[PDB]
Amino acid sequence: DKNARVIELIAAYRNRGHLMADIDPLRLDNTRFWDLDREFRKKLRDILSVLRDAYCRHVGVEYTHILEPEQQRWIQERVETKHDKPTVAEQKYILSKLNAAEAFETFLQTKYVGQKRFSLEGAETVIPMMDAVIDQCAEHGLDEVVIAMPHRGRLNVLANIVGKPYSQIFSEDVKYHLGATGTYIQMFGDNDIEVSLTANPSHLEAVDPVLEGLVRAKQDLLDTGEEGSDNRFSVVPLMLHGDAAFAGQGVVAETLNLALLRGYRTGGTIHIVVNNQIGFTTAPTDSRSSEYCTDVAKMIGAPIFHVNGDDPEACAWVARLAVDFRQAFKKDVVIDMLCYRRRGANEGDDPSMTQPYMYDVIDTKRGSRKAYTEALIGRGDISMKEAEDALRDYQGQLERVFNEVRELEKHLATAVDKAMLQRIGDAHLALPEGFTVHPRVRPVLEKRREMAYEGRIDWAFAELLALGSLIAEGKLVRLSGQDTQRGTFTQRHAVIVDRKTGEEFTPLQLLATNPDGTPTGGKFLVYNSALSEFAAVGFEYGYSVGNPDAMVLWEAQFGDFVNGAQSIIDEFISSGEAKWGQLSDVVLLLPHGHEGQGPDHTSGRIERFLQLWAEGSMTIAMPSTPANYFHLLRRHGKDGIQRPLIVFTPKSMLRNKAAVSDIRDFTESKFRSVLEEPMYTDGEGDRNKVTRLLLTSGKIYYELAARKAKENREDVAIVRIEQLAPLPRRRLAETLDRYPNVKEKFWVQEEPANQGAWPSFGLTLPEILPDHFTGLKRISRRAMSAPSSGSSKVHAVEQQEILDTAFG
Amino acid sequence: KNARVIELIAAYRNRGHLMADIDPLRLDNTRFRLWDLDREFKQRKKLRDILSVLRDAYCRHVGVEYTHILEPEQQRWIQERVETKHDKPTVAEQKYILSKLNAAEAFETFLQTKYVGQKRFSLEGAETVIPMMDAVIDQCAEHGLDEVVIAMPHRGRLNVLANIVGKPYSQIFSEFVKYHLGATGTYIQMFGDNDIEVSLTANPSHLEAVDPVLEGLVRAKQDLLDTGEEGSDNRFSVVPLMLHGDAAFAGQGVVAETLNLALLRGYRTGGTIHIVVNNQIGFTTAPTDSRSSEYCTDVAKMIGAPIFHVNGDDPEACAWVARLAVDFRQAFKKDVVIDMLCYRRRGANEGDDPSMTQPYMYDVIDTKRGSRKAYTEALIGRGDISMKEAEDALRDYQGQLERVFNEVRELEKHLATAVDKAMLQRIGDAHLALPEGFTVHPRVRPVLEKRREMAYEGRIDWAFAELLALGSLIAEGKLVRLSGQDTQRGTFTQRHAVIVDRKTGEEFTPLQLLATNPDGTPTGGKFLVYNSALSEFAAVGFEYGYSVGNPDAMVLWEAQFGDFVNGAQSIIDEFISSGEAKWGQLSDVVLLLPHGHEGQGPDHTSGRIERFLQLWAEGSMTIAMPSTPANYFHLLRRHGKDGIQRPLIVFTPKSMLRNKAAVSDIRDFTESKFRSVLEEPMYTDGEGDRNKVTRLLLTSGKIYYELAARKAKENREDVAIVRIEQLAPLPRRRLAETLDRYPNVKEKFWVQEEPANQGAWPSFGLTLPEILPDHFTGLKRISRRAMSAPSSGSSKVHAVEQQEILDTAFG
Ligand SMILES: Cc1ncc(C[n+]2csc(CCOP(=O)(O)OP(=O)(O)O)c2C)c(N)n1
Ligand SMILES: Cc1ncc(C[n+]2csc(CCOP(=O)(O)OP(=O)(O)O)c2C)c(N)n1
Ligand SMILES: [Ca+2]
Ligand SMILES: [Ca+2]
Ligand SMILES: [Mg+2]
Ligand SMILES: [Mg+2]
Repeated sequence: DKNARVIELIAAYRNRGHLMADIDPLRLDNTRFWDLDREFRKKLRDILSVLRDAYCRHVGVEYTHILEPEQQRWIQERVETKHDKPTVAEQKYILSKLNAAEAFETFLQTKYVGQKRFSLEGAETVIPMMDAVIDQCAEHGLDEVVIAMPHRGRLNVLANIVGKPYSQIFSEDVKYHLGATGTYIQMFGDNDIEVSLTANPSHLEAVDPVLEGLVRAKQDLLDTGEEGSDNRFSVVPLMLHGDAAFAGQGVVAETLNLALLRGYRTGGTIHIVVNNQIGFTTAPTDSRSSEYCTDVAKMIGAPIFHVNGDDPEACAWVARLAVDFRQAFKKDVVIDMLCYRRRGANEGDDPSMTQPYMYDVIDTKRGSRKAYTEALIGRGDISMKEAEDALRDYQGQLERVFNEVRELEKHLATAVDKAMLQRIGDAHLALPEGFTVHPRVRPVLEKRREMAYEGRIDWAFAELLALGSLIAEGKLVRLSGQDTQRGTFTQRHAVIVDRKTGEEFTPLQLLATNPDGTPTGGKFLVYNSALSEFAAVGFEYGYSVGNPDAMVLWEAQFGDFVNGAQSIIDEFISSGEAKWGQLSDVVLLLPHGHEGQGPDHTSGRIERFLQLWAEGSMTIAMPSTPANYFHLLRRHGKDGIQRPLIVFTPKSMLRNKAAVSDIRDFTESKFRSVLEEPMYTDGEGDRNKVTRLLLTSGKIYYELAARKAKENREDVAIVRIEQLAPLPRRRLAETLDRYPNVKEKFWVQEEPANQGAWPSFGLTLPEILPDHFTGLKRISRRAMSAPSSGSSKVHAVEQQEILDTAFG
Repeated sequence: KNARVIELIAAYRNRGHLMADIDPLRLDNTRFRLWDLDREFKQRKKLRDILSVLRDAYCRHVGVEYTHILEPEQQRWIQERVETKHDKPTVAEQKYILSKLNAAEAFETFLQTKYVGQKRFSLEGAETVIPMMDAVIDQCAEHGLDEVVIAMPHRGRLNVLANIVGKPYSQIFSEFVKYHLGATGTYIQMFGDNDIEVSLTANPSHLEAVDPVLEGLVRAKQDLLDTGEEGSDNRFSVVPLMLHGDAAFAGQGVVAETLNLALLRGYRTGGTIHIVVNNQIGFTTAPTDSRSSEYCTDVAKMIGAPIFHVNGDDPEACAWVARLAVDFRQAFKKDVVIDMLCYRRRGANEGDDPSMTQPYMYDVIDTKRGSRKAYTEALIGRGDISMKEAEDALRDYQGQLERVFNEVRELEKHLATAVDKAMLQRIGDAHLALPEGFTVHPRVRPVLEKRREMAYEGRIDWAFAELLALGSLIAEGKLVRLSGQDTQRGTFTQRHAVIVDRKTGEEFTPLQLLATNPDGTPTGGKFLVYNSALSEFAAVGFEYGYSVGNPDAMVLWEAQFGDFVNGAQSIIDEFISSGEAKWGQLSDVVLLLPHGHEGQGPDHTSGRIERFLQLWAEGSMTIAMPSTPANYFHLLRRHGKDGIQRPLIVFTPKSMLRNKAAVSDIRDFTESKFRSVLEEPMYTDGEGDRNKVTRLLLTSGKIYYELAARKAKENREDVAIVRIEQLAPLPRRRLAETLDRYPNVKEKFWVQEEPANQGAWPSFGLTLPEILPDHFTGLKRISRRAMSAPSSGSSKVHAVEQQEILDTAFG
């Protein structure tokens, strides 16, 4: 019975010991806190001492929620063993990092006005902790550590972690958002590792999936990780957070949900939460519905270590333990560093206005550096002369940054050959030995061989011809989104599944090998994404940043769901180049079109992307033909320019028999930003008979062309704007001049009056081309608060009303 | 040996769910792949009996997850109810469950046969969600609760309408949007004498976005019923029943954000009952590509919610877990998650052969008999029903299938906002009417005193004007709900709606004193002010839902900076701006978006006026950027008293809060009304001559003060500055009447701080020359140049650009 009380007691400490650990350096919560010499083979006093030291000191360990027994066993074996005391050299090294952090903070708060919001005072221990992460990654012989973080302590991280000189850091608010790169050299090791920091907006947590994509991109380049020869995942994501942001931002859960996915895994992220137990003026009880700000990470069974920021030794030990766990199980580790925010939220803030108790406690708190220096003499680890030299190291570090900053102040063809089209065509039939194709998929493969040799190439095959030819030319092609392998409209079939074994076959991957048998250097990476927009779009944006030579495409189920990724569109994709000098070549594929499927299956919001656009930020397009889409993708991947491309892609037009292209359009043409009717360019049509000109974009062209053909209207011409942004001013002016007898011009669109290209075109076209578009009138749906009507019947009436008005 | 028993007990309680027979498809083969049994162990029970209890409780058709819960009493409550030998259900209860499976399959057969293009909405393989939901609602009625509000995606929605909400087929199939509309009904107990209201909220196609909307809605109903957090009783008598899909629950961030609200004082609803229809597929995507955890529900561990994984082919276990979930919610006022393991009989889209992408799963599904047929056959095998009883169950199925076919066949064969001085003075005095022994922080004491001074002597600033508007509404009996990030104090240390005791930390809400009339009687009003969690998506969704749940409430959500509201885009796009036109669902929610170019960067400058103006259509939203405190006071009072349910978008100030020119007089609150268009006081009250004006500057917001200062400095009598206070709907008549008073105007300019592709110019530059061609033909723009970001990252560039605007305007 007494031996059973010991077993229950062991479980109690392992399971719930963290609830009694002395982790809070402020001690704000008061309520928080025989057979002893008999052997059970160790004495009961020694088993309890091991359990109190492991689970109830300055580290709160949460690991019994992990479903993997080997992971639980790994943690308790390393957590319960009696650890060797750190060497005086390691203790002095930790202290020097705390001297540099505090010196940098004192300088930053004294020299400049308006920097209290960015202060790391009360949280300087994050610097020796981050240093231990990076030194441990270098010890494992890893290649790079990429950091993502908020503004708090950023300039401190650049100096004391990234190793950027003060002349670069204080040269000429944007410094808090820019990316950086450096080299970390081991102090007591002979290894080095690249350390980089990614750019981010003020939007807390939005960079989380961006970092993951950047890291995965770098991993695939180094041939490490998921799409690599080795399982080292030699590029480590180090992600910093705030306690209020980590608990309340949905992107955190979405990014955690990507951690073990074949398309998004980076072999585990090291998470550091700077838990200062405050969110601006908000208390944790108003910021989260759980004990810990880190409880979201339990979602993927990640071990969590709550650690007292006033103990830099435990902080550095947990950092190294986190790296080793990540290396052993290729899974996320979360370090909850409990600490405090010495200063207020904004400038001129008296934080005792909203938190009087916390700030009366903080006013009695001596610094982490002073506390650690005093604890070293108390423990007899350092002498008085050594403590004096440490104070002189702090003073010299304080003088150095003041002195250095003082000195700084005083101072292309996209056409492919027939053989290329035929090769991609044949690849759809070059099935592995014994592969069983599903009977409904077999005619698609055969039709693609027929299309490649005989023409009448549809949208779905043209996309694969564009990507296939890029892979054949040595390019890495990454394509992903919801159900992207098959296609939402059962049109892609980039991955085909064996009817009998379930084995996947990727026909385009055969073009990664030249006809002679040698590799091209190209690769096709095609994945079904998780049911996320924010994290998935963020990941793909980050991927194009991490590998600028990659063709990176993200596909929306319907364009209507990309508003769930608005923060990435607004904060990264559309503005990152102008704000940070950070470039991305990410493609967003947005299925768009009025077909009567409702307000959430109709629009990718063209008007919003056109509004976000400014000269040289993005390319926005709605191609009407498969070949033009093929040339758009090939130009985007080969132009040597890093700029996002936004494409409004079809749904019903995928299977429209008029929306097919000839071999000559792929082999002897280029992307055409403005398209005329084939009857004028190739046929016997007379442009001089035209008195009414209809300017349009997308699938409605086919309907307008069908009505023109039906009524035999020689007086009407339909001109297509294929590239919406930048406006193809030169081509649009020279095209329209070919119709001299035009007396009226109309912009025709399916979208309501306040949506589509009209709100920007109606204003821009008469300004950019006043001799051509003065008196431009609109034919569209009436302005609506939704992208369309909920009724198929209303849709059909409205669609006919547009065609009747155009030919009225 | 006794220690091996204790470790074994923990193993079953902690990990037993990994070996439970929960998957009705049995897709994972590897899942399932000494003498001491008769010896008694310490209560003293035999090892064989300890293990039989464990296997039955943790390894049968219910996988229980609860040892992650930090509360020992909650862990004790679950194991005491799960580890006891349960009474076998009565033949009447078993027949009742079967009639609910009969009802559900008849509806599915009818819907798939009668109409084309309904396979994507099919519940076939998941029919057991109906007897499960029925058991939730019957259990809530058993507790004597007032309402169950459901939020769900499209799968099984019409079925839910018919057999849960109880809507007649004539209403469900009328002129066959029905998959998105709200509904309300009454549930009457079969074997009880209670009744309960059952409602279903409207929702977009955007999976999981309705999740915080439901919470808001339910909280509002709870506050009306004086139950829960803001009530006399802790019954939380309005239960949220939230339905989900396995792929959407694991991948949508809003799920975590809505779970994070579960125990917050400003957002708690007393626990939600979550039902996940886990058909182990997401369109064509396998769970291993949809999530990084063993279960789709693993996000719910974040708040320490018990999780029950249950085999959907066992409707008895499904109904038992539903009632256990309601009892847990009632006992601990926390979330319960039911992971109903099932399958998707048909494909994703119409004409989909799901064996194309999932051949194995669908070869298994092709051998699966229905949940109804499986339950009828198991009851025969268990001797619970006779052959005649099974035949009568087949007759009941045929009868319900005929009934819906027959009923659908028959269906086919057919204002002043001005307050008195005393009202301003009362709100002013309330800031000094401190509780006995309350200690005011020294920096907060002059704010309270200035508000008493402002109320009596004038020079009223923006922050006090807002509190005067909300204070007077509370005094008139209105419920006022105000929230957002650091909203109690205000991001710009300007509000102080809640003041904190310097010595005890106790909160004091001065405006709450206005809920009591001077005689001592209640007004019926209340001030509910909260600091939100660091969420935009969930918080905006919550406030939208709150205004839907209580249309007579003044509901305001405040952004830290307007620049962060894009994190709530799905709510703006799918509910606020479009809910009325799409579902006939109305909301009077106010969004306060701090906006203005001050050099604080591209994430501290714009609430994106151009995006809200683009979303706008006649009668959907009111969009405003007031320039004076009194005009903001009248905007809020008109919004709350106009008797119209329409969202209001307000672009609020940052530096203009403390601008001494941006102050108002008592008479502006006492003898005025909201002005959509504002002229310069020199023309309305001064000795200015409107006839001297040849150049007219049309503008909105804080830049007015800079333009007015430049005019006063250069003594420019030839320039007038007209303000558009209400951006949407355009104040066409007031704008036309005002411009008509300046007859010698030869040039007109729209002046704005925002880049040319942003602000009000993209819509105004197009609309104004069309709506008023005699006034705005030849309208020119003065603004920042078009940008890919809301502004520059440099304060220096900002300052040069701002001066360039003022120099151009007076050049
Ligand atoms: C997405 C987003 N929402 C709101 C803000 C505004 N904001 C800036 S600091 C802050 C509180 C930060 O809390 P926390 O995460 O605990 O970090 P800390 O400042 O304490 O290090 C907020 C809400 C923001 N920058 N981003
Ligand atoms: C937010 C959002 N993103 C994408 C979609 C498109 N979509 C429709 S159904 C589906 C897969 C649904 O998976 P699941 O949650 O498991 O539900 P199920 O259809 O299996 O019941 C998706 C991605 C959507 N409706 N909402
Ligand atoms: Ca490019
Ligand atoms: Ca109203
Ligand atoms: Mg914090
Ligand atoms: Mg599913």
